[PDB]
Amino acid sequence: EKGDSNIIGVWGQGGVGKTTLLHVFNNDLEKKAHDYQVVIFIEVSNSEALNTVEIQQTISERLNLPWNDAEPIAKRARFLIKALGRKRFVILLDDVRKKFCLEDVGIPTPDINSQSKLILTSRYREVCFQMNAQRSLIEMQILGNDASWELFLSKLSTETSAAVEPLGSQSATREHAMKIAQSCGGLPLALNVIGTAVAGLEEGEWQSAADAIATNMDNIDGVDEMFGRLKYSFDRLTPTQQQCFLYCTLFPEYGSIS
Amino acid sequence: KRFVILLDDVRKKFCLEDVGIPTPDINSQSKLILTSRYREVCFQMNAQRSLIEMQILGNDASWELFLSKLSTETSAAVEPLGSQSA
Amino acid sequence: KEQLIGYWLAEGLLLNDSEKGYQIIRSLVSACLLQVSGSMSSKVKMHHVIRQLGLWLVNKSDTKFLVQPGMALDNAPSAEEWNEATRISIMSNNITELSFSPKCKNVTTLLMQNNPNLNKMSYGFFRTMSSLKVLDLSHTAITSLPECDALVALEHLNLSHTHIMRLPERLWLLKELRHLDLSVTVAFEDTMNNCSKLHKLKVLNLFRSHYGIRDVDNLNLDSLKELLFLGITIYAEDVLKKLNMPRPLAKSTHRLNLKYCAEMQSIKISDLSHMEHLEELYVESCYDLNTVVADAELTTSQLQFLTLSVLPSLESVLVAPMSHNFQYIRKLIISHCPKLSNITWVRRLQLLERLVISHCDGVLEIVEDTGQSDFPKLRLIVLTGLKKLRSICKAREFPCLETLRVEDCPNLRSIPLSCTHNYWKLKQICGSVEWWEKLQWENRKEVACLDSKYFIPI
Ligand SMILES: Nc1ncnc2c1ncn2[C@@H]1O[C@H](COP(=O)(O)OP(=O)(O)OP(=O)(O)O)[C@@H](O)[C@H]1O
Repeated sequence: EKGDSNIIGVWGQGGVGKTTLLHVFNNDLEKKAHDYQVVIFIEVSNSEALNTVEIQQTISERLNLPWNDAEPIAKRARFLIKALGRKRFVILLDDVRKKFCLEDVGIPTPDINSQSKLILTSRYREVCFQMNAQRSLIEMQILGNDASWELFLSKLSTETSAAVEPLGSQSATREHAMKIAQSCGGLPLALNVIGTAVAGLEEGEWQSAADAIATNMDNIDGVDEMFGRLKYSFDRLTPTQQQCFLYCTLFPEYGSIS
Repeated sequence: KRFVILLDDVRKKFCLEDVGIPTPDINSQSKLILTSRYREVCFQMNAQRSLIEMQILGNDASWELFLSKLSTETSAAVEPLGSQSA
Repeated sequence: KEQLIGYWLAEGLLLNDSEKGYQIIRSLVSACLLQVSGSMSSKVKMHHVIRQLGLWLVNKSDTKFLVQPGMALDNAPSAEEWNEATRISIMSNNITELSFSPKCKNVTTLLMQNNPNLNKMSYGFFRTMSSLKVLDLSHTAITSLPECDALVALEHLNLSHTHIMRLPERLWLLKELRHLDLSVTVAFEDTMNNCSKLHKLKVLNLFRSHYGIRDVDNLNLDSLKELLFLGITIYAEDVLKKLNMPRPLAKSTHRLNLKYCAEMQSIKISDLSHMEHLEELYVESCYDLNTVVADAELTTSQLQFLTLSVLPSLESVLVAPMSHNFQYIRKLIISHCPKLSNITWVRRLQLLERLVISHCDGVLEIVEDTGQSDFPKLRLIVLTGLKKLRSICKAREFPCLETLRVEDCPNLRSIPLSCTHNYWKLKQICGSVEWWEKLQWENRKEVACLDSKYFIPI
């Protein structure tokens, strides 16, 4: 609302509430009163090759335009630039991974003379900077301890939740659960996967699960998809950068490196 | 609409929105019932606190079902009570 | 679960982690291939159809098994069948003697537990067992184990409940052994100073053994730095005092046993405070005992299994009221302790499930004269032969109580059972009809319902 710069970038680690933030913001735009005529949600993350046809189809569908198949891509881009130039649009680009020209796909770059705002999300500060968003950049902070604990409970069955929730009386089950939850570091994706894996845990196996999770998460079910989910941040780097990155795992846990 | 969708024998987690089924919420009156062989699949579908274990049949029900799979020629030599035969 | 994860760890299916075994068991539970079943969650059972499916898969698979457990076999299958399979299981059988020497190079797993008539086997039995990793001969009537110097891959051995006399000198030549359980051995005589010849033993167990570390002279386990689990049967004070020295071996006492102890008039958990892995505590025939001290010092160990046996001179056990080390106790058993007249501290055991008491002819009550019942997790209480036991305890809520058995307790006039509680988990009640009639009840509905639905007369 108050921002003088109309291109807003939101960045955070892999799997830390971003797309969810866009979903909640989009659903919350419904309640408030605003002068923005059209709200468009675009997922450019579907490719690193800039699948332009899909984005143009989404924009045309959300603008009530008649979609054509044989139309050349550049002509449709020009037509959409002209069309979106006559409306106040809020376009939520989701999970951009490489710089791409907004005009080439068909999205006009908003300026101070126009009332449109373009919100885009990315894992990389560099991508947000390349899109002229440098002075409206938001770092997605991870969840706090209380929010982490509240989320962790919601992924447990009532049978297991009954042995963890109670307060007043202190039992090792709650401490072990907290030790498991605090190992996730408030990352919502990690919290979801870990809680789902240990949803059906009994009272006996809290000790062993807490002992193992603190050291190796490899054996926990569903973690493979989690790592495949974020792996891409690693593969984007040149092998020198990748080798330097694994070097940082040498140092002790939860410390600090000069 | 208020829909009751009976997903049958799910074997892997799948996004309900991707196929086209909206995930029901407390603000909505729709109920989605799904079955699976695996506790993990049921937990992954945000069903952790409405989970039912399909118990096997009891002895009496087992015996009643077993008789229904026999011909009258054979059922006549098994059904009778009072007198005991091997 | 523990036996299965141990077998898997020895077999190499687990990467030196019992937690991965627990995770595999849990994954099998989630897929309904297995089922949890037992008084605790520690035990699992296999559905019959799923068992047949496993056998069908084995028959369709290349690695043939020879699985004939509990089939009432009086004669072991001929060595012809053994010669090709990879895992053999003839446990829980009734075989007497084993004569042939099979030529099985490929065998990796072998079980002979729960055979009461097995006492004699052919010598040179294990010459062909070059690929063996797991072997079990527990709950059998054998006396010695033949020459085993050819076990170049043995990792797990357990002779629990066996009348084993002496270990063979060939055992010390096996450097691949990791697990060695020798519990409930009422015929053991060999010296354990020879166990130092091993290098990579991870588990040792002499729990409730007829012979063990009687004095500090036999205490030579400090050589085995690869040990993480030790089971020790103690016969003298000096063993405990030498164990009361700071080193990882001392802290590795998960289960501790006392048998025929001399100069053990007293014992303190403060002396056991060095032990942070202590769970099981068993005392038997240690008459020299007078009193037991349970200090308020909350040692990091969480005691859950305690059992007392044959302690005529033991008078009382002091327990801290405000907080005690027994708050984690799961089961208590007291047997043959005539001079016990103070057990009231049991009322502070919130986590208590199972009780068996026999012939403790000095006890007045289990509990004599938080906002919750003292035994809400209670499941089982057993009394037998208590001449002076006036009652069990005051009326308390036992929502999960399942079984009760009392026989020959003339002084036991009343039991804490009442109709004010909810009853849907009770399954059976045992005892003598005469003592059943001799009991005094606060409501007659406690008589009719229990006597017609869950009473099993003797
Ligand atoms: N506040 C929250 N409460 C509960 N779950 C959350 C919250 N924020 C995010 N999540 C969970 O995070 C998971 C990953 O979605 P999210 O939108 O956070 O991803 P992301 O950080 O944008 O990932 P990517 O960069 O891979 O697209 C979802 O399953 C969602 O349930």
